[PDB]
This record gives sequence, C-alpha cells and structure tokens, in this order.
Amino acid sequence: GISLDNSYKMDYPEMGLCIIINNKNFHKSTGMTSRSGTDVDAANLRETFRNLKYEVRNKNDLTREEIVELMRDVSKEDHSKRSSFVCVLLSHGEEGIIFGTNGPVDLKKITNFFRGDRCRSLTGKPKLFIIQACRGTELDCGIEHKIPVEADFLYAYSTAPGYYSWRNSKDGSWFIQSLCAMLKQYADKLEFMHILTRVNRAVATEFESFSFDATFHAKKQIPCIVSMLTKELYFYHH
Amino acid sequence: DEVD
Repeated sequence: GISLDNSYKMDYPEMGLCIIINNKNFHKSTGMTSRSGTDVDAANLRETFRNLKYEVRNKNDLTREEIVELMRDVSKEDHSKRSSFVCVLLSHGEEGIIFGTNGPVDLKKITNFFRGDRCRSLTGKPKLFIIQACRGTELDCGIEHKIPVEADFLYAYSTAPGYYSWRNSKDGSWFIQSLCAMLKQYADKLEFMHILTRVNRAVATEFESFSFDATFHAKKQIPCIVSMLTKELYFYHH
Repeated sequence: DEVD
C-alpha cells in the first residue's frame, strides 16, 4: 500500500524520557528568590507526562554543575527503543539562560548534548524542551543523506523573547498550568503544534497579573513556540 | 503573581 511519512514514528517500545528540573530554592549568595508555586507545576507535569506514557524523572534543586552533568549523562544513554525526548526546565532565567541553584547555565549548553551528531540514538526523533523561566525583563501591557544537527528540536518557551514570565504562588505558572490542561484534553486528538497554539490562547486570554505595585500590575503574557521539527507530532499511534 |  501507499505510504506517507509526514508524522514522527511514535510507536517505539517506549515514548521516552521526561526529565523535569524543578529549581525552587536558590543559594543565598545568588540573590535569587524562592520560586513559590513551582512544586504545583512539577507535580502537574509529572502526572501529565505519566499519562502520555513517558518515563518521568523529577529532579529538585540542582546546581549549574548538576544540570550539565545530568544532561550529559542522559544524552549518553541508549535511546534506541525510545520515540522521543522531553526536558522541562522550571527556574529563574534570562534570554538564552536558565538558572541552576548556584548560578546560570546557557540553554545552548544543555541542548547541544542532544544534537543530531552528539546523541545518535535520538537522531531523527523529536527533542522537546519546555522552558518556564524569564527571557528578560520586559512587561506586556496588553490591549483591548544528511540532516542538520539542529533539526528535530522544539522549544516551548513560556514567554516571548525579552519578556518576564509569570508564576502564581498558589496555582503554579500560567504556562505550565495551561500546557498540562491542554495536553490532558487534546493529546489523544490534536497534533502538538496545535495543542501548543491552544496553550498560547489560554495564557493570552485567561490570565492577567494582579499586583499592589503599579509597574507589575495588569500585565499579560504570550508563550513562544520555537520549532525546528521536520514532521508532525502526535502522542498517540496505531 | 510573581516573575521568574
């Protein structure tokens, strides 16, 4: 019969690993605040990806050295029987940077370990990086053959380039709350880019900041989907 | 609400 190769092969024995780095408490000398509500995010992600049949590994309060070593070790594993790879980063951040408990780590350093040439058992497979962290300090006021080494990566950023990312101390972050809700409802129905578009809408319409500080009050947020994927991604098969 |  006629065959179409438009979607990633997601019927390998395992869906893959879902590494969640949950950084809540930071070393006093860094001057970084405690990320209240991040445990709600980590727990929501653990349950969401468990139901998607991913082998979830939750890591709490890792130093910059521990983050690099974890990523290196995970990239050196045999992922031949795995369909994909997911890494969720929950921490403080700047543009292109994620914070370890004792200091910064370049996002490029983390993602480079999974390049098509550096992690052979993941070549041609989707590598998803979900990042809940700030990408700067701007506030949104609102209104109304061979394959590339950078191919097959998807970066689901919580916020637009140069902007702050919002996290609620009780409910968790706007992005992760929305991501988990949309994956629970649409993972058995829609393609990943379409699920992420629903997350963009949810964060954009359902949330607005409340603060006694006028500078941080009534602010909005829009996530940023960055795709270097070459095929469509469906969490289901058959 | 807090920022990261």
